[PDB]
Amino acid sequence: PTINQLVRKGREKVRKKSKVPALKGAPFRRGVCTVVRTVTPKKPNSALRKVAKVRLTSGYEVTAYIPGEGHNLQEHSVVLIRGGRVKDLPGVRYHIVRGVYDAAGVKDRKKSRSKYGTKKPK
Amino acid sequence: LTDPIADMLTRIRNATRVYKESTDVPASRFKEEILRILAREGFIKGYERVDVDGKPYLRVYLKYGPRRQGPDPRPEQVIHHIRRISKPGRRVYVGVKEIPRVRRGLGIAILSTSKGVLTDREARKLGVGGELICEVW
Amino acid sequence: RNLSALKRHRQSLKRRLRNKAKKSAIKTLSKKAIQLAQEGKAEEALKIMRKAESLIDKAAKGSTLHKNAAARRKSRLMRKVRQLLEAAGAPLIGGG
Amino acid sequence: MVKIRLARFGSKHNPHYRIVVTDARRKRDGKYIEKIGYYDPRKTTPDWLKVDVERARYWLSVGAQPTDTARRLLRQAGVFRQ
Amino acid sequence: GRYIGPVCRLCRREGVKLYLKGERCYSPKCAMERRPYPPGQHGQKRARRPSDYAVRLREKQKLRRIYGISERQFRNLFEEASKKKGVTGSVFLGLLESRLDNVVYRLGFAVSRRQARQLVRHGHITVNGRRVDLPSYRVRPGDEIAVAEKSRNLELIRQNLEAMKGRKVGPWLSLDVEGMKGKFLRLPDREDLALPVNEQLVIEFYSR
Amino acid sequence: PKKVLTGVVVSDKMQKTVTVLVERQFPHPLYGKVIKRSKKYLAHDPEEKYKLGDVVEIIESRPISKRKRFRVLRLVESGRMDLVEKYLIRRQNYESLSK
RNA sequence: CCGAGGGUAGGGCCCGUGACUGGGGCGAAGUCGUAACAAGGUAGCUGUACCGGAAGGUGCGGCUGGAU
RNA sequence: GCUAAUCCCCCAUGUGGACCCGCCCCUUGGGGUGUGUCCAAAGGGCUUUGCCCGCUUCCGGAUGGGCCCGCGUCCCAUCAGCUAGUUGGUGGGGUAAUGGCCCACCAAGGCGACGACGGGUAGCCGGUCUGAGAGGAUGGCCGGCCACAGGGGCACUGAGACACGGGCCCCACUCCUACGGGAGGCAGCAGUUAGGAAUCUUCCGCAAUGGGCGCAAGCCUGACGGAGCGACGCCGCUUGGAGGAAGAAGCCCUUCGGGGUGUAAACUCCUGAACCCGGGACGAAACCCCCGACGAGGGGACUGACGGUACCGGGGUAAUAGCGCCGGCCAACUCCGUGCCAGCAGCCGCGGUAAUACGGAGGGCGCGAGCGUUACCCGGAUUCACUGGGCGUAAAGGGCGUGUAGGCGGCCUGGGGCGUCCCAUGUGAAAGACCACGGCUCAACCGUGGGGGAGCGUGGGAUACGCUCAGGCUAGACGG
Ligand code: SF4
Ligand SMILES: [Mg+2]
Ligand SMILES: [Mg+2]
Ligand SMILES: [Mg+2]
Ligand SMILES: [Mg+2]
Ligand SMILES: [Mg+2]
Ligand SMILES: [Mg+2]
Ligand SMILES: [Mg+2]
Ligand SMILES: [Mg+2]
Ligand SMILES: [Mg+2]
Ligand SMILES: [Mg+2]
Ligand SMILES: [Mg+2]
Ligand SMILES: [Mg+2]
Ligand SMILES: [Mg+2]
Ligand SMILES: [Mg+2]
Ligand SMILES: [Mg+2]
Ligand SMILES: [Mg+2]
Ligand SMILES: [Mg+2]
Ligand SMILES: [Mg+2]
Ligand SMILES: [Mg+2]
Ligand SMILES: [Mg+2]
Ligand SMILES: [Mg+2]
Ligand SMILES: [Mg+2]
Ligand SMILES: [Mg+2]
Ligand SMILES: [Mg+2]
Ligand SMILES: [Mg+2]
Ligand SMILES: [Mg+2]
Ligand SMILES: [Mg+2]
Ligand SMILES: [Mg+2]
Ligand SMILES: [Mg+2]
Ligand SMILES: [Mg+2]
Ligand SMILES: [Mg+2]
Ligand SMILES: [Mg+2]
Ligand SMILES: [Mg+2]
Ligand SMILES: [Mg+2]
Ligand SMILES: [Mg+2]
Ligand SMILES: [Mg+2]
Ligand SMILES: [Mg+2]
Ligand SMILES: [Mg+2]
Ligand SMILES: [Mg+2]
Ligand SMILES: [Mg+2]
Ligand SMILES: [Mg+2]
Ligand SMILES: [Mg+2]
Ligand SMILES: [Mg+2]
Ligand SMILES: [Mg+2]
Ligand SMILES: [Mg+2]
Ligand SMILES: [Mg+2]
Ligand SMILES: [Mg+2]
Ligand SMILES: [Mg+2]
Ligand SMILES: [Mg+2]
Ligand SMILES: [Mg+2]
Ligand SMILES: [Mg+2]
Ligand SMILES: [Mg+2]
Ligand SMILES: [Mg+2]
Ligand SMILES: [Mg+2]
Ligand SMILES: [Mg+2]
Ligand SMILES: [Mg+2]
Ligand SMILES: [Mg+2]
Ligand SMILES: [Mg+2]
Ligand SMILES: [Mg+2]
Ligand SMILES: [Mg+2]
Ligand SMILES: [Mg+2]
Ligand SMILES: [Mg+2]
Ligand SMILES: [Mg+2]
Ligand SMILES: [Mg+2]
Ligand SMILES: [Mg+2]
Ligand SMILES: [Mg+2]
Ligand SMILES: [Mg+2]
Ligand SMILES: [Mg+2]
Ligand SMILES: [Mg+2]
Ligand SMILES: [Mg+2]
Ligand SMILES: [Mg+2]
Ligand SMILES: [Mg+2]
Ligand SMILES: [Mg+2]
Ligand SMILES: [Mg+2]
Ligand SMILES: [Mg+2]
Ligand SMILES: [Mg+2]
Ligand SMILES: [Mg+2]
Ligand SMILES: [Mg+2]
Ligand SMILES: [Mg+2]
Ligand SMILES: [Mg+2]
Ligand SMILES: [Mg+2]
Ligand SMILES: [Mg+2]
Ligand SMILES: [Mg+2]
Ligand SMILES: [Mg+2]
Ligand SMILES: [Mg+2]
Ligand SMILES: [Mg+2]
Ligand SMILES: [Mg+2]
Ligand SMILES: [Mg+2]
Ligand SMILES: [Mg+2]
Ligand SMILES: [Mg+2]
Ligand SMILES: [Mg+2]
Ligand SMILES: [Mg+2]
Ligand SMILES: [Mg+2]
Ligand SMILES: [Mg+2]
Ligand SMILES: [Mg+2]
Ligand SMILES: [Mg+2]
Ligand SMILES: [Mg+2]
Ligand SMILES: [Mg+2]
Ligand SMILES: [Mg+2]
Ligand SMILES: [Mg+2]
Ligand SMILES: [Mg+2]
Ligand SMILES: [Mg+2]
Ligand SMILES: [Mg+2]
Ligand SMILES: [Mg+2]
Ligand SMILES: [Mg+2]
Ligand SMILES: [Mg+2]
Ligand SMILES: [Mg+2]
Ligand SMILES: [Mg+2]
Ligand SMILES: [Mg+2]
Ligand SMILES: [Mg+2]
Ligand SMILES: [Mg+2]
Ligand SMILES: [Mg+2]
Ligand SMILES: [Mg+2]
Ligand SMILES: [Mg+2]
Ligand SMILES: [Mg+2]
Repeated sequence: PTINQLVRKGREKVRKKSKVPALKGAPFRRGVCTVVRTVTPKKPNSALRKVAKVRLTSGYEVTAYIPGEGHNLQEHSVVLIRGGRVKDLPGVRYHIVRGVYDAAGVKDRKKSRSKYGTKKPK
Repeated sequence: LTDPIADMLTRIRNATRVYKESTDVPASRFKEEILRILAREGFIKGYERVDVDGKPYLRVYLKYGPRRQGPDPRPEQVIHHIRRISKPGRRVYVGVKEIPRVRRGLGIAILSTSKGVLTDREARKLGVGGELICEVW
Repeated sequence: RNLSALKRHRQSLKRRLRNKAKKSAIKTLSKKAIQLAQEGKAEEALKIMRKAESLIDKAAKGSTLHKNAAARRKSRLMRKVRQLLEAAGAPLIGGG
Repeated sequence: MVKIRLARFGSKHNPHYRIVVTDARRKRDGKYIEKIGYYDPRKTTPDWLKVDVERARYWLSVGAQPTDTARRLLRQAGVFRQ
Repeated sequence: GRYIGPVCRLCRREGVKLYLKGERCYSPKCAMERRPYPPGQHGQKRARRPSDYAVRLREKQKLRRIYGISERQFRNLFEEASKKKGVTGSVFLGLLESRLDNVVYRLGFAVSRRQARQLVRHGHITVNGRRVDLPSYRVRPGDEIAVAEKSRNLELIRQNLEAMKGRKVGPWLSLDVEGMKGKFLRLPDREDLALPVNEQLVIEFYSR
Repeated sequence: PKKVLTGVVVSDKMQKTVTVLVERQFPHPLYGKVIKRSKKYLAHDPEEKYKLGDVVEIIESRPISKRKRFRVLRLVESGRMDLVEKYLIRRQNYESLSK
């Protein structure tokens, strides 16, 4: 545009839409599981991925992924959640943090234990 | 015609790009002082106040480098680059401390100060700023 | 549960009365001088206006009136009394 | 009242004062009117005290009141020596 | 803290002898003489063309591992040198060499910088008569690094100083042997320190 | 010092008060261009002697009314109904800007 | 007199929610046909209008970003 | 019902000050003078015809404020019209003082596309983070200003408050009670609870610095100086140093020859984090007292929470390592297990019986009392482009005129000097940032000194360019 148009209108600063609205500004949000079930993934992947619908303290109900091999989550399980989608489960925007509240860590895990919330084994 | 100063710089650019020996710009005292700088710094051979069908003009005599060898014989320009800085739609004025160095010294910035039209070196040697008219190399 | 603040309050109520009493009397005599001067009665107007002026400056002695406030009341008092008598004239006594 | 006193700067267990003039109602280390010296109670420098007496005597003139251990240090610089 | 594990694997990984042990670094049982290939299962397999990131990471890991310094302290020194007016490459090496634990090693009080650090950290060193047990101390020109006289009757420091008798130190140094004291002349140059390192490649690694 | 501004009187329909339109220029602080801006000052005319279209000077003054902090300093020029129309034409155009 | 507020009455804006309803996005492993891309088997697209289970068709006028 | 005073009041005195009116100077209510009128007070203690602490009136200073003005200060125009104390006038009231601040009357004004009004969000700045700069983001800690003190309203006292730990009232809530009635306000310091992903000791001392009161001694001070807990951040430090095999065992790989972990371990010598014992601060010398003179000056003394701490000396034990990652971007590869399953994933993508991509292992890479993850800000993003982008077919020319505001505008001369340029000068607090030096053994941290900037106020100067005013021209434009 001309310089006069810029004096008249300016340049538009565009805001960044959060990909984690349910957290409401927080790094984590506590919640309660409602549905604990498996969901199948989008093409071209095939699986039975473990998900929980979580009713949050931020006033939201959201689906969150349960990472690692095996879990112990059921209806009324109290979980903590963090940001992070599953490229491949549309709608899943968050992850349950293993080793917090009622989420058990992964049993027998050895590599990458801080994720998956597993204590060092003797 | 909204900007005779940029029209003249543009008359020169279109002319040098097709290696004409001279081109006529309609005359004015503020232009003479501008061409006065281009000749004294060697970007042009000079000029003379001529008259086209009864109207006062300026005939600007261009200079180029030596004929070149290879596929493209066209000689290198002496005025590689000339463009308007301050314009009717946006005036540009600098103080002496913020005058620029065109092309790391190898270029000239033409200014209009209240000591007349000067180069960036002349304006820095007189400690005055002004309107940054254009830049040449 | 207590304070020397209790002391400070009991004193503010005693000072409150002294301030209000003085300003009461000043107001009354000010308009009394003004009203007398309206029908002036110049000797009696200026007589009272002198008593209003004393109570004003006695107020501004302590923490009841400020200098400029006392000075302001005095000005408009004398300004009103003179320009009232001057509707009939002529001032017997002073000032001024 | 204007006062000449010691605004503590420095850091913990390392006090460094600026002998300073400010309104008495200021907080210790708040905006001061002007600085007229520094003070190092530990004496760990070739001049752990300094005083602009040309100014320190002016503030005493217009009625600044020095603190006790400020006057003690304004004395060691000779603002009182007649 | 500092690195503590095997130090020959460092040389073998960097493809260059880093003189990190003292006198076995000159024996024929130095690992570089016997196996001059990287450590681990695949050491003897044919290398692939390293990326420019690889090249620059390696040169930086060389210069670092040489001084046995943490990446944290290494990077702060580089950032100090980078602000400083003048050529950053020189100043970086200059600041590195100005570390007490490094000078103590240069003076031959210890065979290795590791040994120097356990010397300095144990107070067996003084600077201008002041006992200093800090490996990070920035020795300045005109200083004086002696052995703690209350340690001068110590086997290791004597045997070390014996082999330094008449031995040259860098131009930027001077060693009063027999008196167990040295002096920091000025901060050295790229010329004085021929390190098996193109330090310009370290400027480039940190500009990324 | 007391601020002094120049401008034209755009209304005088008030008792002892005239409205002085005052203009100023400055480079736009990001796009450089020189831009114009104007503002109206309620000016104390204690002699009702300044008239529509007069160019005057006003000087910052002890407050007179709610919006009056300037008295007229001196006349600068008279008969500038050309400037007064530019102000009026615009205000008239505002009716064509509604819904 | 003014006056916190309370009461009566009527407006304006915003948010949450609602039997039911409209279409949308995604899923993909289904049913129907095959509208577009080739002259895509009626050249295509288009504003509008009327119509048809659906893609879409037809009328009127326009474009070529249409093969031969 | 009694009584005291530095309590209140009355009278005198009037240096002086206050007000009215006149005159001079001045110029918004600044200074001066003339008549009249009006207004002062408080004593106490000593070493007692002299001191000190006080009290009264006035001028001045200094400091701290109030009020006013120019300029700057976020998102939505799917908020476009707003306004009756509204805008101005006169007169009054009110104040320390200007003002519709308040009131009465008079007039019909005031504001808005240069965004009024309305909706949303936000305490603002010094600075802070980022960035090549321009810019973007932010305002926690420290410093300055503002606002608030359960929600509201209000005034009183006072130099100053419409007062966090003062008063009155209304409301919401809570508690005590002898059931008649009463009380309360942690957004002070700790501490409890609730909420939350999440944020500390119901610690010590007034020794220092600072504040209030006091002639002084001194008293009070959750300001403060310190100690406590949290890897929350940065900085420093340790878990050892040297020697030590063509190279133990174990584990991994293997073409079964061998290769790897690996000088790594063991082992040898050497040093000696911790812990033990002895000594032990700086921070603190003023106020005070003596002489002098209660001054100048010189002497003398009391006093340390931290702390028996740092630190010094002597002794003295080899004395925690963990986390992420190894398809590509991106530095680090093999074996097994699994077989589109279980799983991984920031993007591209891995997995369907020989997976460097899943799970473990061996090995490797990267960091290290940390390492990762999640969230958010700036950068990479010249991807809102001022520096520094575009619109035939990629997203992008309004269907076409006409024209309002606005933006922009030909040749020559002169006047003014608005923009613009230069010089001087004031301001641009302190901290921070930056260069240097110095102090804690280094650093972090901190001290001392140095260099400026924009921006705005004032004074002086310049006139090419833009602007303005005046005169002239004909090349644009318009008419014949
Ligand atoms: S012995 Fe050789 S490989 Fe080992 S540390 Fe010394 S120089 Fe490096
Ligand atoms: Mg797949
Ligand atoms: Mg819940
Ligand atoms: Mg359960
Ligand atoms: Mg891991
Ligand atoms: Mg993984
Ligand atoms: Mg430009
Ligand atoms: Mg009391
Ligand atoms: Mg009465
Ligand atoms: Mg008084
Ligand atoms: Mg009062
Ligand atoms: Mg070497
Ligand atoms: Mg450099
Ligand atoms: Mg050498
Ligand atoms: Mg070397
Ligand atoms: Mg960089
Ligand atoms: Mg008025
Ligand atoms: Mg009401
Ligand atoms: Mg009501
Ligand atoms: Mg009520
Ligand atoms: Mg539905
Ligand atoms: Mg068809
Ligand atoms: Mg078909
Ligand atoms: Mg077809
Ligand atoms: Mg059709
Ligand atoms: Mg139908
Ligand atoms: Mg049908
Ligand atoms: Mg049909
Ligand atoms: Mg057709
Ligand atoms: Mg057509
Ligand atoms: Mg075609
Ligand atoms: Mg008297
Ligand atoms: Mg008035
Ligand atoms: Mg007041
Ligand atoms: Mg009002
Ligand atoms: Mg009225
Ligand atoms: Mg009316
Ligand atoms: Mg405006
Ligand atoms: Mg707008
Ligand atoms: Mg709000
Ligand atoms: Mg808010
Ligand atoms: Mg950039
Ligand atoms: Mg903010
Ligand atoms: Mg914050
Ligand atoms: Mg703050
Ligand atoms: Mg409130
Ligand atoms: Mg309140
Ligand atoms: Mg509360
Ligand atoms: Mg309340
Ligand atoms: Mg208040
Ligand atoms: Mg209070
Ligand atoms: Mg309180
Ligand atoms: Mg209160
Ligand atoms: Mg009770
Ligand atoms: Mg009780
Ligand atoms: Mg009872
Ligand atoms: Mg009661
Ligand atoms: Mg309580
Ligand atoms: Mg609290
Ligand atoms: Mg607490
Ligand atoms: Mg809690
Ligand atoms: Mg909770
Ligand atoms: Mg604390
Ligand atoms: Mg104290
Ligand atoms: Mg004290
Ligand atoms: Mg006292
Ligand atoms: Mg006592
Ligand atoms: Mg107390
Ligand atoms: Mg206490
Ligand atoms: Mg504290
Ligand atoms: Mg401590
Ligand atoms: Mg720590
Ligand atoms: Mg071997
Ligand atoms: Mg083996
Ligand atoms: Mg073997
Ligand atoms: Mg060893
Ligand atoms: Mg020993
Ligand atoms: Mg001491
Ligand atoms: Mg003395
Ligand atoms: Mg004491
Ligand atoms: Mg001891
Ligand atoms: Mg010892
Ligand atoms: Mg020993
Ligand atoms: Mg060992
Ligand atoms: Mg990693
Ligand atoms: Mg693959
Ligand atoms: Mg990387
Ligand atoms: Mg690689
Ligand atoms: Mg299986
Ligand atoms: Mg396969
Ligand atoms: Mg396999
Ligand atoms: Mg991977
Ligand atoms: Mg694997
Ligand atoms: Mg560390
Ligand atoms: Mg971290
Ligand atoms: Mg970004
Ligand atoms: Mg950008
Ligand atoms: Mg641009
Ligand atoms: Mg583009
Ligand atoms: Mg298109
Ligand atoms: Mg068109
Ligand atoms: Mg249209
Ligand atoms: Mg022009
Ligand atoms: Mg124009
Ligand atoms: Mg001129
Ligand atoms: Mg001119
Ligand atoms: Mg000018
Ligand atoms: Mg300046
Ligand atoms: Mg500063
Ligand atoms: Mg130092
Ligand atoms: Mg400084
Ligand atoms: Mg700068
Ligand atoms: Mg100027
Ligand atoms: Mg003309
Ligand atoms: Mg013509
Ligand atoms: Mg014609």
